[PDB]
Amino acid sequence: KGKLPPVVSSLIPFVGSGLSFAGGPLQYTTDAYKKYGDIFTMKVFGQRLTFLVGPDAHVPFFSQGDAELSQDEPYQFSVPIFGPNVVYGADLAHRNQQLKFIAASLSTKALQSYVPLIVKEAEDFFAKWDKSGTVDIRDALAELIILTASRCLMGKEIRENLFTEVAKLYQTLDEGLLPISVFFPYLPIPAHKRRDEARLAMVRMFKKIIDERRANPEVKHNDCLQVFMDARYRGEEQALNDEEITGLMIALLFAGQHTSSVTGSWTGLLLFEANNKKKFLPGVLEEQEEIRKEFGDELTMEALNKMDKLHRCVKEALRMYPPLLFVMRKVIKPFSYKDYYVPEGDTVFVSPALSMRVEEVFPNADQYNPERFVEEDKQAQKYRFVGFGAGRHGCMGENFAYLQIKTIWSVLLRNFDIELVGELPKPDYTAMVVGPAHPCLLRYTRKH
Amino acid sequence: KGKLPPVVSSLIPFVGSGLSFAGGPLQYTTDAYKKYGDIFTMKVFGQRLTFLVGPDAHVPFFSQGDAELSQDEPYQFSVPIFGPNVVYGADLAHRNQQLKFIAASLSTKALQSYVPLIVKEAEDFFAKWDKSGTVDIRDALAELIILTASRCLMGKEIRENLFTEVAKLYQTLDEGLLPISVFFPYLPIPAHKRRDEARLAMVRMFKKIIDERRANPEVKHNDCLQVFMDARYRGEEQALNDEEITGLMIALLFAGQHTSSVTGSWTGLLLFEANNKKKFLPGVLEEQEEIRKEFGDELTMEALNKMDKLHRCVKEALRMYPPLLFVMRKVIKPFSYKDYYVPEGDTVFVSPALSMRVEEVFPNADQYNPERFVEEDKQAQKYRFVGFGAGRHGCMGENFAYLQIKTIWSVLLRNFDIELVGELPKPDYTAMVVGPAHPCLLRYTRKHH
Ligand code: HEM
Ligand code: HEM
Repeated sequence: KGKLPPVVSSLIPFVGSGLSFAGGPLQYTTDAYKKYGDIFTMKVFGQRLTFLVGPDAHVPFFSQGDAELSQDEPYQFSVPIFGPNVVYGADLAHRNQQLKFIAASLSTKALQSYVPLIVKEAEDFFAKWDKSGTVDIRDALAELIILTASRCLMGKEIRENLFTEVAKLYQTLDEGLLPISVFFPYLPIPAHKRRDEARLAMVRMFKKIIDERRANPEVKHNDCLQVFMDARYRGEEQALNDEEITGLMIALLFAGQHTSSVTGSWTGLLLFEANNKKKFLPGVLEEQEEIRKEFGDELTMEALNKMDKLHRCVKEALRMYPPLLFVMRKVIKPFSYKDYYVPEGDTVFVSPALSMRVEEVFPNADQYNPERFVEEDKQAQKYRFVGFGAGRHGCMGENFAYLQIKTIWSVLLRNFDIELVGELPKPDYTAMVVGPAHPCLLRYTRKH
Repeated sequence: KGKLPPVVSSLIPFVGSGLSFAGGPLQYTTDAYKKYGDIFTMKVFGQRLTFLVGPDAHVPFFSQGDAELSQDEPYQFSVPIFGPNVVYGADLAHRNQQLKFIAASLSTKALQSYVPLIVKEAEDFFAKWDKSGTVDIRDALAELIILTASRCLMGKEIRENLFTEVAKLYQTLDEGLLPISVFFPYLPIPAHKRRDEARLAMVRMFKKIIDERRANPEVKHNDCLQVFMDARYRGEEQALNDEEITGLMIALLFAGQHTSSVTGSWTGLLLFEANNKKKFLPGVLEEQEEIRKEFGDELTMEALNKMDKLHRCVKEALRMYPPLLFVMRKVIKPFSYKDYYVPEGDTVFVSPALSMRVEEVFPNADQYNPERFVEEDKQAQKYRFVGFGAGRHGCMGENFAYLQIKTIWSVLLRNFDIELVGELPKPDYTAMVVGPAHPCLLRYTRKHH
């Protein structure tokens, strides 16, 4: 008699990425780990989500590669943000090489350039503070780091002229990453129109700067933008076009900003708390002076590399409040772990947050002890500390992140003396990148 | 194979309520309407999502009742917000009775009492403003409407003693409603732990106010709290307990606030855009002049209800940028509409946004024309305008809303010259309730003479 109305589409989105926007179920999963042990599963919309906790369990996740574990489906939200044929928009062939061009742009050689530029940038930034006040370091370090990134990662042109422009465009891309945007990246909604618009505006800006530089081999430049122009595929008359270069710029910002920003923020919020400051700031300050004795007052990479106690405080911030809570992969080729079997199609997760609160790995995991890392430096077992992931897809910007954040905090330890305003912040689980919840306040007093 | 590891949870939640937190996909749904006509289905994770567009299609949605269409599944997320055995946390027996008390709290009789309170609050609020400047109208009216609502709904005591406390308790409860919260409302995450604590806190506070009123029993209070204290279920005639009354309060706050505050904001942002002001402000003012001349400078019920041209400026805001984008039901019993059959278990949507952009109903749909309702109000055909739903579960607050927004824009119009700053805001689809996007700014200057 009467028919069904027309079906327009049948959509079955990848559920995994929803954990980044589930509002921080670190509670619910710590329970599950403590009842069922280091491997366990959750069915949601008929999609198996298997979790891997602590070192042993990590091994299948981090030790395997692209034939066995896929990054494509979890990171598919990033394709329209960076553009087509860029990282997770490019076929495997092209992507592995595109990572090589990033790896080059952040190699030790490359950072040697950036360290003077990162140092000036921050010494100038922190000059403008008064003799006194109170300030939200999260907003502070966010400004600073976006500055520092434009200088190092986008060259001198964009930095000193067009920062405001680039800062707003980035802000629009970031504002185009709603919770829907991980399940339907291409859904036509105003936020995604605004996103795609700002992305093209970023390419425009970047064509001008490339073309200006196309005309003038008269200079060679010491920044990522140059590295991306000098990069070529295997054999190919294919160099990297304007869209592609821009993409990798945007991905360097998207990975760069928030993670370094919040970790920098957490580093200081934990150190200048009352109990922590008594126990750990003397260690840290002696070190800044002992570094001054030998190397001088200018911060160089040689000197930043010797700040072990400061490093350990950053790393302890990172251990306790990791900024990315879950890294994930779709299983292309099943594996075994202890008794268990993990099928094709599963989505495996490792949670830095969760794994670095395991007691048999990190004694007193609920408490701030940066000095715990003098013993970790003796353990040879892999995948104990996984804030920066590991294996072949682990964090390429790790040293950058440590240099940026140690520079920031060195310059603040030299010039100012600092106390935390009231209670330590609890983490804000709204956004994809977890940071301390505003307002995150630090009293600064100078010293002549 | 080998041993599958411990599955600790298998869940398939109700997918439909996720459309409320989907970035405002009106584009997509409208592409689908224009291609497939006025009834069509999308599947997400297999679940059928059937949409009904325009007035013919609206009939199966609004004309049926609780036997045929269910509100349980789509409003599931709201249970932990209001509390247990409250509204969608209660069975139909107890729910429709609850809805019947709520209706008493919003009747023509009750509003007669409230309008003096609504007016006083508004005049005092705009009396604090400087000679001139710039205000964010939505921030502004959201503050006024919460103040006004605590007076009228929660009563004398709460408003003039511990406003700051309920306001931040409401803020917590609003903050425990994340996109994850529609799919999994009892997930133990900090935001839900903080929500549950704030709900319980509001009980405790309302136990205080209730017990002190009961020990002083001979006192008339004109407020929703009184009505709910005097309400009794059928047969047994048990009094509503402390947490049930608190629940009904929270539910009225969660209905009243954002929808009125955004609509009120739109009412003024549209009216004062340069073209729309040139075209339509003359008549609003001219209306206000004649009301004063006839009624005196007081704002009573009678004088507001005579404000037909302003009422249309608000009704038109609502037609174009309605705050609730989708109302939905779960089909208990199949039904036929023209050629078609919608089955048991489908989820049916009507989108006030979509359905009031349909040209065959609203000529020049994408155009600001308050005076369209001179003609449009004389239409015999039901379910044409649907900003407030209709039928069994249409908005019981329709009149409070218009009274509150008309009161607001009366005070503003009589006391200031107003201008819009730069671009008319595009709406923001990143909260559940949809409003104009910040910064949404009006320039003001008090009337000189
Ligand atoms: C505290 C700061 C940071 C943290 C915690 C962090 C964390 C991580 C993690 C966990 C991964 C692995 C993702 C996965 O395999 O699924 C990763 C990958 C990566 N990170 Fe970071 N990161 C930080 C800073 C940076 C910075 C500053 C940059 C660049 C300027 C950067 C660039 C990258 C890149 C390119 C990868 C991709 C590696 C690949 O897929 O081969 N990161 N990061
Ligand atoms: C501009 C302001 C408002 C708009 C646009 C609006 C819109 C709506 C809509 C569309 C519905 C139908 C929901 C459905 O069918 O599932 C509804 C129901 C309702 N509204 Fe409103 N509303 C507004 C103001 C208010 C206010 C101020 C209150 C109370 C103080 C209120 C209380 C209710 C109640 C109790 C219902 C439920 C009817 C039921 O389930 O039987 N509304 N509203």
